[PDB]
Amino acid sequence: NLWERFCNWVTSTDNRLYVGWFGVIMIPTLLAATICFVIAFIAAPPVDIDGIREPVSGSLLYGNNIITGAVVPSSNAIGLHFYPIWEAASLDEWLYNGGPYQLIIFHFLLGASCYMGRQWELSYRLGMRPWICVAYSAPLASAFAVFLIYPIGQGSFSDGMPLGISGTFNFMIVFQAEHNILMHPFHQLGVAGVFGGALFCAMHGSLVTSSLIRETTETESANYGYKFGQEEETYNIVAAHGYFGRLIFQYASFNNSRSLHFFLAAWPVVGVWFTALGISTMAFNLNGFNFNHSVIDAKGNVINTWADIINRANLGMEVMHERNAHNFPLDLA
Amino acid sequence: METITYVFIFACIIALFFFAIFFREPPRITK
Amino acid sequence: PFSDIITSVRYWVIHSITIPALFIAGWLFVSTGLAYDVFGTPRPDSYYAQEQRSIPLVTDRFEAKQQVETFLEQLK
Amino acid sequence: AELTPEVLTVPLNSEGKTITLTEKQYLEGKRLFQYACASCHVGGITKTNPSLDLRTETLALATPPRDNIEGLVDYMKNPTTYDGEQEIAEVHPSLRSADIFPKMRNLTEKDLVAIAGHILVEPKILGDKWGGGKVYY
Amino acid sequence: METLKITVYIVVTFFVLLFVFGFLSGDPARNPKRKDLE
Amino acid sequence: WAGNARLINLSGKLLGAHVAHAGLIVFWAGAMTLFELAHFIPEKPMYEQGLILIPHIATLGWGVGPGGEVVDTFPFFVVGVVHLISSAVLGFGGVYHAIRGPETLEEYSSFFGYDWKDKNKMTTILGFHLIVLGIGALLLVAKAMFFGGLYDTWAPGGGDVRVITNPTLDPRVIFGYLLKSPFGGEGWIVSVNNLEDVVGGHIWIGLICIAGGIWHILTTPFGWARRAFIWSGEAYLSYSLGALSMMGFIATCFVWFNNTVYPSEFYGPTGPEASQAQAMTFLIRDQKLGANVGSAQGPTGLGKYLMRSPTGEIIFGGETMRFWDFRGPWLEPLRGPNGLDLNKIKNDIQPWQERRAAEYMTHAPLGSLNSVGGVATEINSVNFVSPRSWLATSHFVLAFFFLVGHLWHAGRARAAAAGFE
Amino acid sequence: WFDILDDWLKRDRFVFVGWSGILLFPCAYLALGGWLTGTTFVTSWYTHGLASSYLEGCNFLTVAVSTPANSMGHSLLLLWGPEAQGDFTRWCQLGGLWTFIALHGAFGLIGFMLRQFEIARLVGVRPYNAIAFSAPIAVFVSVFLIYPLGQSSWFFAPSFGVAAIFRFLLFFQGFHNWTLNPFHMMGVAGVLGGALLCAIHGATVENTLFQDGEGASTFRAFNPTQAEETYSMVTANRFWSQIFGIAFSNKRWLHFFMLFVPVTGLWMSAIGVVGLALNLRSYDFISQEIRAAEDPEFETFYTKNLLLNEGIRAWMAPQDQPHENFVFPEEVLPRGNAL
Amino acid sequence: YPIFTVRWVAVHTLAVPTIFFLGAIAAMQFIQR
Ligand code: CLA
Ligand code: CLA
Ligand code: CLA
Ligand code: CLA
Ligand code: CLA
Ligand code: CLA
Ligand SMILES: C=Cc1c(C)c2cc3nc(c4c5[nH]c(cc6nc(cc1[nH]2)C(C)=C6CC)c(C)c5C(=O)[C@@H]4C(=O)OC)[C@@H](CCC(=O)OC/C=C(\C)CCC[C@H](C)CCC[C@H](C)CCCC(C)C)[C@@H]3C
Ligand SMILES: CC1=C(/C=C/C(C)=C/C=C/C(C)=C/C=C/C=C(C)/C=C/C=C(C)/C=C/C2=C(C)CCCC2(C)C)C(C)(C)CCC1
Ligand SMILES: CC1=C(/C=C/C(C)=C/C=C/C(C)=C/C=C/C=C(C)/C=C/C=C(C)/C=C/C2=C(C)CCCC2(C)C)C(C)(C)CCC1
Ligand code: OEC
Ligand SMILES: [Fe+3]
Repeated sequence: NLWERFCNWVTSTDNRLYVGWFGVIMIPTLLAATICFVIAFIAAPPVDIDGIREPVSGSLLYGNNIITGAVVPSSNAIGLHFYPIWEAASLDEWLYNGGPYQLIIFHFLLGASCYMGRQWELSYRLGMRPWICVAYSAPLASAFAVFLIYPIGQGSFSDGMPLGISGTFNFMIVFQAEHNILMHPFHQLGVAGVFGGALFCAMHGSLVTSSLIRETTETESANYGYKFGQEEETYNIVAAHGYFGRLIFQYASFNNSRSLHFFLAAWPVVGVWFTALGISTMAFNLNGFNFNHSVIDAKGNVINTWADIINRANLGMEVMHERNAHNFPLDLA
Repeated sequence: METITYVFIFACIIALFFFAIFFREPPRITK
Repeated sequence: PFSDIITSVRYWVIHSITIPALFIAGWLFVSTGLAYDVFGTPRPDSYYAQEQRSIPLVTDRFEAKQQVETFLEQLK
Repeated sequence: AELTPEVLTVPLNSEGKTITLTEKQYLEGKRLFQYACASCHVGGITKTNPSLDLRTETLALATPPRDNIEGLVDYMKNPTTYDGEQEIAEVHPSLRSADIFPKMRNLTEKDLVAIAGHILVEPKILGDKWGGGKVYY
Repeated sequence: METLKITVYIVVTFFVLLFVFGFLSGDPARNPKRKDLE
Repeated sequence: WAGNARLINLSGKLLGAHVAHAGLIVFWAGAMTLFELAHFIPEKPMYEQGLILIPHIATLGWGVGPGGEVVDTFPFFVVGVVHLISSAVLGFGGVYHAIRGPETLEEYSSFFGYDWKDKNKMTTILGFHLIVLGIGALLLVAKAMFFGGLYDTWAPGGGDVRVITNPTLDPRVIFGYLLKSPFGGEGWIVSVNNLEDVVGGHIWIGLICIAGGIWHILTTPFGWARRAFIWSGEAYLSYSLGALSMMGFIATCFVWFNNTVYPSEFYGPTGPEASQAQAMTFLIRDQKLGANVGSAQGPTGLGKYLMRSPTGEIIFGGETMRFWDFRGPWLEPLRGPNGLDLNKIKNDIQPWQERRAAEYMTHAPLGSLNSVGGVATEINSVNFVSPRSWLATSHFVLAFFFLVGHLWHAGRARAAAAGFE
Repeated sequence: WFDILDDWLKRDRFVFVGWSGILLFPCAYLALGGWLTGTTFVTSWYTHGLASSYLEGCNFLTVAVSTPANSMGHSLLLLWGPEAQGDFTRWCQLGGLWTFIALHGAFGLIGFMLRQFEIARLVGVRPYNAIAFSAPIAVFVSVFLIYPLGQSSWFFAPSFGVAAIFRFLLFFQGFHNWTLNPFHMMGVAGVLGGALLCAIHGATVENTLFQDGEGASTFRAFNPTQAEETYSMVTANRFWSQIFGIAFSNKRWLHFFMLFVPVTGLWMSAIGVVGLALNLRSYDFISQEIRAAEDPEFETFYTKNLLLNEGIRAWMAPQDQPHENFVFPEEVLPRGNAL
Repeated sequence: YPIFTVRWVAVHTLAVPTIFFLGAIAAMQFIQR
């Protein structure tokens, strides 16, 4: 009998949120991550990323400012293994081998995953379509790609992606010096998806703003809104479709509102869809292009193509990434 | 102290959350 | 364009003979070698003067022209 | 600035006689190098033993001498430690070790010669680079 | 710490049975806003 | 142009389509097998060219000697042809059933082939296809025990095709693999070391498939099952859809970390193989320069070559410390209690071991779209890309999109039940 | 004779050629041809040392139009420029193209915002779009003019190509640690925020569309009288409110805010660059550096990065900057052990 | 209907050069050394 009274609670509106079966995991999970994570950033002790005995400490108390960094990746020794708290000894240990990293990550992904489920489930209790579930799927998938797949493809969570601002940058740099991304279509479409969204989110909102109902209670001293009850909605779509059409050409402009908003959710999502793949594909070593040589068979004199000066920089960095943690000549992972 | 200041400005950004999400002005159809 | 000349035969007729006439006209632009001399884009024969391990650079703002020539006389 | 005869006028034996290769050959040299070498000898640098290269100068100091073709040919058939005291056939490609380096099974005298030629003409073209990878390092 | 490991698993599975048994649930099942088929 | 969605209910046309795309899958099987034995050159590392099925065919130890490319050429031509013709045998079928006429009104037919929303008939159709897998699975078993063996990469010498005897049929062992941590080296399905486990692990499936195929045949789903699941046609795709995704992942990761199943000899060396291979390659090199491996002290104080693993054994040091879980036929003989024996190392190390290290270490799975071999910085004079990176890469991709599919079609089954249709 | 032209010219045809139509098309055409021409036919190794076009065989990516030589400073070397002396072929050899493209192309951008103003006073719409467009124009001048001006010459300006741009990126990372600049950070904020909006807005709509609006149940219809439009704000609101926690529901704000994020961002980013033009950067944290030198057992990601940079700089500057003629002996180069 | 600035010029101004290049480029792909 009780069991029935509980479910009804979870299922409908609670005057704050909606916490369905999906948030039954999402809420306790994302909490453990938050708390742990906030504290790790304010006091975590140094952590030696690559097994080496050279601890890096990117926490507030240990001499950092916000940009300087945060929660550092597990050791390269525990690298790919499961490192819970119970599994170790003293926390002085745990804290050194990157525990916080794993703990925070895994809870976050799981609850991150469920935050997505929750999005759909709310749709089922409100009779609306299931799309928002899909558009979130892009970044989520990406987080996983960066936080999981790679360390899974590489052989150790260490060098997953630090939880600091600064290290984000590091991960990036090291990354293209090791796999050369810039020249990979999936990260190229990525810049397309993003620079896309920028150009469109500006375009739409720009036009939507220019073709407004010029005459609705808007004077030069006041500006007050609309509300669903408002039939004609805010703008004269004929003015916008007319505007844009006259700036380039008829086809160029969009006739109806579906093709407009569908585009807005299509471009970005399918751009990151790919990028998130990009990484996941270079997680197992299928690195970007690399046109290192173009010649003059005349003598075979090598001619440097713009791309070689790209390899000249990619080079300097390879050489010094993870200084003194290499004992053999060629990195293989 | 370089610290408390990054913390201080932190607690506010969370205090602002609570207050924004739980004490916001109503979105009503009374219109 | 709803397909306007896109359907008629005149459009194909006047281009079937026009477009493949530029397609070729261009091709011969490269086979003949005008590109190189009109644009001055050295050919594999002329990058390095056999055993001239240096890269032609440009130094003087006013002698660009006489400089460049100094480089073409060399290769010859 | 084209590929010239002199360029291909490479030393053939220790004393002083030389042979001038051709266009056809040169190219087969690469194709072969890439076939059973590059993998381990990319751009003329040992991956397995970085302190030993394939530059011309370092080959002359070998035992027996290797700045010429006959020497390389000998090496490809049967291997010789930089000093010439060990038989490294159970370790390095050798027509005598076909049974273990299948890529070698097909090879022929003509191909060794060409491969050898590729290794001696390259440096005249690439220079420092082919050595320790300058452009490459 | 072995005491900790145990405590966790209880907690975790606890909220699992609430996910699982929350769906198979004969009571709430798959009840929507537009149509209830029971 | 949801054309394929107009077909939803006219099962008479789906058969025409399902059996049309079912014809492509087999077509590819021939077009690729023949394309491969085409470009294929004998005695050159299968994987240094760019093959994928043949390696599968030699996996089943269909045509090979101790880790020797192929002694018998033919075995592949059979496969190339068969599947290429099965593509017509079905192309005919798919086309016909697609164009000559719909279904469901044939009385004797509806008795043999029913429709949707009918739990008892869907169930029955399901079990059917289950009786088929129960078989194909068991056939694999046949091909290892009473037929031309299977390729065991393990003990001894070269591990050519070998026939198995009394597969690990213990009830415990088989599901133990299911109950083990999917972390650090131990992935439930991937942990499979002994080839005999694999055989026995197939016997149980078939018995389980069949025992199930028949089960639903005779039984219609219970209440709990009825009130959890929906029954729209689109919804059964959502079930099946997401199932395949998981697996895409499954196999992908399964691909990168080899179990005897994927003998690294055809497929190439494992991401870790290369690294661990590079450590071993250099112990020897310096060992030959008289370097003492036990007292080595790398700039870190961890010894260049040897260090420990958290549980205290010996492992090659260097970043390759994260792959001490790695196990293969070459590195094992030096393995013993407490980790690697410092005494077998410098005393009992055969030459053929340096070879494998060097080869693998040399063909690192690392590659780019230009098929450039090695580090992102190398020169374009070396072509290679470990099959594994190809399988892992492409297949990951599909397992992802496909999941996007589990979301799209399953969320649309919520719109049929009452939402938007 | 005037007004007539006004009309003939401003006549509503397929492709609107307004008063601005005169700047826009001659410039935006030549700026395109200029690229495509050199891209396919010119070499820039007399001026840069690398391969510029297809004529030498670069892939699309590799091919580009390279910047003039550093020896020339900011002399706009136009065809009749005292330096080219009217000889076209050389005017190209020297890179006189870059200047071409940037100048004509600068005006095409001028024309395009002008054409955006015209159309708004003919149709009677708001000028807003024309204003949103300033961001890119800022970014452009910021980048291709201001920056090269502040520095040694035209050479250092981005190069007109694909890879030639990636190289730009990296260049910045090494000598400027542009990633640490806060301005690029905000810029990085709006661009990613533009795409975040573009998804939620577009998905929310599409998914909150009115039920049964189409019996067939696909969604390819509308009309003018369809005043109410195809979806609910009331449901979205509650959707968000209960999932994310917040949701200002007032369509007019939603769209404007969508102007603020992207555009507000690029202006910063452009500011950030006017700064680097003067080698004025955010490349250092005195506080850290100090304790970084008095103590060797202390390291943060801040530091690890500064190391990569020097690697970028040492290895990449002698081939990348031919004019100073850097000679760097193997030993000298910074280098981690074993690599 | 007639020939006009808009329709007419626009198209050939962009569209004609293209095939000249595509023609030139097509020629490139076969060149040696
Ligand atoms: C100022 C000129 C300029 C130009 C023209 C480009 C152009 C480009 N850049 Mg570069 N860039 C520039 C400056 C420039 N950049 C600067 C200053 C920097 C900083 C140093 C960069 C940094 C940069 C990076 C880091 C990257 C690029 C990339 C790209 C490519 C991106 C493709 C894309 O999706 O874009 C976004 C735009 C869109 C998605 C839409 C453009 C509009 C199209 C053409 C409309 C098509 C519509 C059709 C005609 C009509 C249909 C009608 C409809 C009704 C049906 C593109 C070729 C990326 C790449 O992939 O490189 C190869 C990449 O990764 N750029
Ligand atoms: C199990 C297999 C499967 C099946 C049988 C279906 C079946 C169906 N889907 Mg679903 N889908 C699937 C998986 C599947 N899907 C997956 C994994 C995803 C996630 C990506 C989707 C996403 C999806 C969406 C988003 C939609 C559908 C829709 C539909 C219906 C579409 C009818 C149609 O218009 O097709 C037309 C199909 C196409 C034009 C195909 C485009 C394919 C890409 C562009 C090709 C890429 C190839 C590339 C060129 C190759 C390069 C070469 C390579 C060597 C490198 C149909 C019921 C539609 C619907 O409304 O459902 C009711 C719809 O909108 N599906
Ligand atoms: C995966 C592959 C695939 C498959 C199997 C189908 C299958 C089908 N589609 Mg779909 N479709 C697809 C992809 C696919 N589609 C994609 C990607 C799109 C988006 C572009 C569409 C868009 C679409 C639309 C818009 C429509 C369909 C329709 C149909 C049905 C047509 C039946 C018919 O008789 O047509 C007529 C048949 C022909 C013209 C004959 C084709 C003959 C083939 C090529 C012969 C091959 C040779 C043969 C094997 C030789 C055998 C010889 C023997 C000796 C061995 C059919 C079930 C239609 C429908 O309404 O269905 C309900 C429809 O209107 N589809
Ligand atoms: C996915 C697997 C698959 C499946 C499940 C099926 C399933 C089926 N197939 Mg298909 N098939 C497949 C693959 C598959 N096929 C492939 C790959 C091929 C190509 C090799 C074919 C080729 C194929 C053919 C050629 C035929 C079928 C038929 C059938 C149906 C047979 C049932 C039966 O009892 O027939 C037993 C047969 C009968 C009861 C025949 C009765 C004869 C009719 C009524 C005569 C009408 C003539 C009359 C005198 C006219 C008077 C007119 C007046 C104006 C003079 C069944 C639905 C048959 C069918 O659909 O026909 C009923 C059929 O003929 N299949
Ligand atoms: C082809 C695949 C297949 C499919 C789609 C189904 C589908 C179904 N089965 Mg059937 N089943 C199968 C195979 C299959 N079965 C086999 C092979 C057997 C023999 C053991 C059975 C035995 C069986 C029984 C005894 C019963 C069902 C029941 C059901 C229904 C259950 C409702 C439900 O899912 O509740 C929710 C589901 C769960 C809580 C289970 C989640 C399980 C995960 C996803 C899979 C774990 C798989 C395993 C670890 C992998 C093997 C690894 C290998 C290395 C050994 C459903 C229609 C019930 C029924 O229809 O009642 C009359 C029922 O009582 N099935
Ligand atoms: C071929 C066999 C194989 C397969 C199929 C997998 C599969 C998987 N691996 Mg494993 N792996 C393998 C071999 C394999 N691995 C090997 C050999 C190694 C040795 C190095 C590893 C090392 C490894 C690591 C280091 C990691 C993985 C992870 C993962 C998961 C990633 C997807 C995800 O985010 O799920 C999210 C979860 C689901 C979709 C749940 C499916 C189960 C049912 C249907 C739902 C239960 C619902 C409830 C809410 C959750 C309870 C979960 C419980 C743990 C608390 C996936 C299940 C990652 C992970 O997240 O660990 C588990 C990870 O970090 N693997
Ligand atoms: C990848 C980067 C990016 C590109 C390529 C891009 C492109 C474009 N944006 C336009 C518009 C806009 N973009 C807008 C906001 C944004 N646009 C953004 C980012 C981009 N926008 C961002 C981030 C925003 C947010 C602020 C707005 C608000 C608008 C418009 O109103 C307008 C439009 O109508 O929308 C579609 C179009 C203007 C055409 C024109 O004025 O020609 C005139 C000038 C020309 C042709 C050349 C000038 C010369 C320049 C220097 C040369 C460029 C030549 C290249 C180097 C050669 C080709 C190179 C290849 C690699 C592609 C054009 C398609
Ligand atoms: C798109 C589409 C579709 C589909 C289609 C399909 C699905 C198809 C299929 C097809 C198929 C499935 C096919 C197959 C084919 C095959 C063939 C055509 C074969 C051939 C062969 C031969 C010729 C042989 C070979 C050989 C041998 C065996 C031996 C040696 C030599 C040789 C090489 C000669 C449909 C209708 C639905 C609708 C519309 C659209
Ligand atoms: C310099 C000059 C001039 C002239 C010139 C011009 C103006 C030009 C132009 C030119 C041009 C204008 C050119 C062009 C070319 C082009 C090309 C060659 C193209 C191609 C393309 C393609 C191949 C495409 C494709 C695709 C696909 C397939 C898919 C995806 C998408 C796309 C679309 C990308 C004058 C006398 C005035 C004076 C000054 C100087
Ligand atoms: Mn974090 O990292 Ca994949 O590259 Mn080589 O191995 Mn370790 O060095 Mn860097
Ligand atoms: Fe909108």
